[PDB]
Amino acid sequence: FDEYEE
Amino acid sequence: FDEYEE
Amino acid sequence: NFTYVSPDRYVLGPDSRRYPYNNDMPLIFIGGMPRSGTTLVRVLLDAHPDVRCGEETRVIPRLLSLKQQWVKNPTEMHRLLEGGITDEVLDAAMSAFILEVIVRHGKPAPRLCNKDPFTLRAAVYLHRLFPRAKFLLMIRDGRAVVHSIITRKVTITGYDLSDYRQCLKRWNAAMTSMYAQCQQLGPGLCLPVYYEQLVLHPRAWMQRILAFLEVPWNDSVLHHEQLINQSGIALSKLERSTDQVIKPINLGALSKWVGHIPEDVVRDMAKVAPMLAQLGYDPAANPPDYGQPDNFVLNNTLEIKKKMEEWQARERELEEHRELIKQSIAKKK
Amino acid sequence: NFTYVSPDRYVLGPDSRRYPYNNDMPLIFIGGMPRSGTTLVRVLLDAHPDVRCGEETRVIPRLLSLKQQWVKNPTEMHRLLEGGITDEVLDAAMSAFILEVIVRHGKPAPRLCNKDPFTLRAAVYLHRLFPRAKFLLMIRDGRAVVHSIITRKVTITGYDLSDYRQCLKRWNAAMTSMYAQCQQLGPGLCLPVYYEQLVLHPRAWMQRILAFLEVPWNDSVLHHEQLINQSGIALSKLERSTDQVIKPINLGALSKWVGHIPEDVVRDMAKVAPMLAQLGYDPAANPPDYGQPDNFVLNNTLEIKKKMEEWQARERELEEHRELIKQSIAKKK
Ligand SMILES: Nc1ncnc2c1ncn2[C@@H]1O[C@H](COP(=O)(O)O)[C@@H](OP(=O)(O)O)[C@H]1O
Ligand SMILES: Nc1ncnc2c1ncn2[C@@H]1O[C@H](COP(=O)(O)O)[C@@H](OP(=O)(O)O)[C@H]1O
Ligand SMILES: [Mg+2]
Ligand SMILES: [Mg+2]
Ligand SMILES: [Mg+2]
Ligand SMILES: [Mg+2]
Repeated sequence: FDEYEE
Repeated sequence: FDEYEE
Repeated sequence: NFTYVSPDRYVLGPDSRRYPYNNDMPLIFIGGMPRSGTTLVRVLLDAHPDVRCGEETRVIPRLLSLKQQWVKNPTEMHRLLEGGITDEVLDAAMSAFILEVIVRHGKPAPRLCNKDPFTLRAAVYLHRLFPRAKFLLMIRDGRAVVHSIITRKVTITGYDLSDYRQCLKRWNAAMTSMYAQCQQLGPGLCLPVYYEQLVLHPRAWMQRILAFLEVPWNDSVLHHEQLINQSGIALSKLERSTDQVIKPINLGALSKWVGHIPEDVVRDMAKVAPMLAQLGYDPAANPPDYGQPDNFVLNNTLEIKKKMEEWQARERELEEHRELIKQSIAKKK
Repeated sequence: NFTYVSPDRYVLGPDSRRYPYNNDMPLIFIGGMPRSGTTLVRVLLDAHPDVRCGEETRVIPRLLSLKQQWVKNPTEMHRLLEGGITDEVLDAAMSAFILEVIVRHGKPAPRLCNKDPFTLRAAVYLHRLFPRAKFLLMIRDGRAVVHSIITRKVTITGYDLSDYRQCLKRWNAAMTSMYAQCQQLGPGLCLPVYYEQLVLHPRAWMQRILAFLEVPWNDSVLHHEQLINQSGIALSKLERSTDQVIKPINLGALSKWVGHIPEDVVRDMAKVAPMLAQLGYDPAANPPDYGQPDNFVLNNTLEIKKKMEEWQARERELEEHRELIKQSIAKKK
């Protein structure tokens, strides 16, 4: 998982 | 999407 | 120390009959491999006046899978913990989502049920969410399950529809997992229901199931085809089992698979699918002797053969109600 | 018809002070692009005695994204409707999940808040779930946002950290969507909060925010660094903004980006990022004149500079705590 996902 | 996902 | 009370939200309908609901309610979860009799057994329960199950929700197993992806990834699990998203928090959110779906997607009833096959991979987690829920795990000969998957082209992520051996190995792994979850919970919480035995002996098996669930016997469960005909059981025209469950319980699908498994897989069957013998299915037998059919189910089977033109009509009307939808989907294009 | 009464679940903090909760409560959702001042503004609201926001939940934006995948796909949309999973059912489930996370992942307060940046892409849908919620959309010069993303190597799905032009096009598309959601809701429901203005004029902008939310003024919002110091505001040591929000509001990040944008992108700025001029940022200015700083924030900025060693100690102790955890992750593997 990235720091954020759109 | 498939009919089922495990 | 923070306490979080959740008073009974409730359903009301005609005559304002109240149906309260919360995580402690005695829910019924049904599952197993797809193509193992799960729709049949949920429809037999729907035929009881006290129980409502309804159609597959799809979103419940998909949310369970997404939750597993979160908690199993170590980086993500640590980010959640440092955001305050403890198991207590995540469990409260998950249970609230799942409960709302179960309650609202169908008519109210004294006992609510859900059937989505692969929920039983998460039965131990669901017992944590819903401590008074009970579980039915359908069991069917893996050779019959895989024959159904391949012949009917049922799409399941990771199942190669051109490969019996690969599908049986997937079946074997899935059932090792689901059977283990069921036995972790133990017999007060999870009842394995054998498809072939339910079909051969419906009155005795439905007695066993209803006693396990603490629901009183009702002969209505032996007339489910009539209750479908007067819209007392909800069915999705897009689910692949709808055209089979509209018939009375019958013998036609016990051993259709025989002679359709490639020779090399038949020779290797005990090694390909060790779960067969573990569950009581002889891997050397083509087919096992599943038992002697009750006269009730022999008679149903004969009557279906007599009314074959009436049943062919309804099968067609279902395929045409399917094409109307597959037109409305290419219209969304 | 069938009606679903959901009475008030509630929270008990110490001294048995009751905190009921349901979908009609006046929630506050904060969002915008990551690296636009979203943690700052939620920490300033946490500093108010009546409001609690807390850390990013991560699961709320992820659930919203998964839900979009379902209802966006025509085949799955049809399967859901045929399973009884109407918008009304799915909204009840989604709202319950989201509300449980917001309520339980932090301490109780008269007004509850959530900040997860990309939830504002779903603001119109969240207004359908939570009709009395209000929304704060952070706005920041896209050049500052992308400079932050790239220099701090913030991972965001689909952002190429080697490419300023690509990241500014992504910023532009995200803000066009989020700003449109905000204006669809309108000024009674969504307030754009401009980062550089909030930093330059914190008393006037916090007054404006608190008026919009219908929360009385409190000077405590101008001392948030002190409340962090005594654990009165919850922070995740794994979020990337923690080492900046521990400081008083200050001027250091307004225009750090200037001179770090490749010349071809500076030339093409107005075409690459047309949302800059739309939102009031001159794409030809490097930097825009964001305005004149209040003496309060000039004084804060001077005092931070005087304590440069005290702050660098805290920023290193933070990376140290980040190090312990990346150990506890290579050990979890
Ligand atoms: N009335 C009925 N009597 C016996 N078996 C039935 C039945 N209705 C459904 N089934 C069987 O249930 C299986 C589908 O299981 P599921 O609902 O878990 O997908 C099908 O197997 P086949 O595909 O081998 O015919 C079907 O024949
Ligand atoms: N006390 C403070 N004063 C001014 N800006 C602050 C601040 N605390 C955080 N910010 C700014 O908020 C930005 C991060 O926003 P978000 O919380 O939306 O990720 C950071 O920008 P930079 O990375 O340009 O320094 C940071 O400097
Ligand atoms: Mg009998
Ligand atoms: Mg008999
Ligand atoms: Mg006031
Ligand atoms: Mg001034």
